[PDB]
Amino acid sequence: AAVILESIFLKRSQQKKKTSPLNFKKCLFLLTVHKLSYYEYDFERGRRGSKKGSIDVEKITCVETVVPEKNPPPERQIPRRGEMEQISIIERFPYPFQVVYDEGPLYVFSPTEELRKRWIHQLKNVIRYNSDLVQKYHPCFWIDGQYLCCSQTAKNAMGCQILE
Ligand SMILES: [Mg+2]
Ligand SMILES: [Zn+2]
Repeated sequence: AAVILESIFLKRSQQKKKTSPLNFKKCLFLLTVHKLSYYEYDFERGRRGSKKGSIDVEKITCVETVVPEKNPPPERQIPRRGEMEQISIIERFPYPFQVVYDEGPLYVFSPTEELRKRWIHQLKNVIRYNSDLVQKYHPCFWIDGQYLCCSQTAKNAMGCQILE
């Protein structure tokens, strides 16, 4: 329908094995009242490329922040306390959040706190009247076959922490 949000974020890809490396991908994210989708970004023409994936807003169960990595690469280092910068806002994505649905959590990294806050508020908005909304979540990432919060090995494992 109408695009509520358009952003370039770092997305962690669907992990292939517990001993296969983590691929991060810079993607164009669109949010409508109906769909949340990622596209390839045509940087040269300044537009969205092929549609990489779409999640029906109704199948979303949860949206929150994630506890950030302990030793992130410079690409995801959270800067010290205290305007925009054209380069750093498409090169540094330090601020993670998770979109939980039927097939586990999708991890997205925002270049700013403000852009992450904006995305979480708007998604919480469009999912409010969902049937399957959950009251528990994993505050930490699912890394190398387990949640780092509760060592649970199922991806769609019940959240180890209750939402406040
Ligand atoms: Mg445009
Ligand atoms: Zn957990």
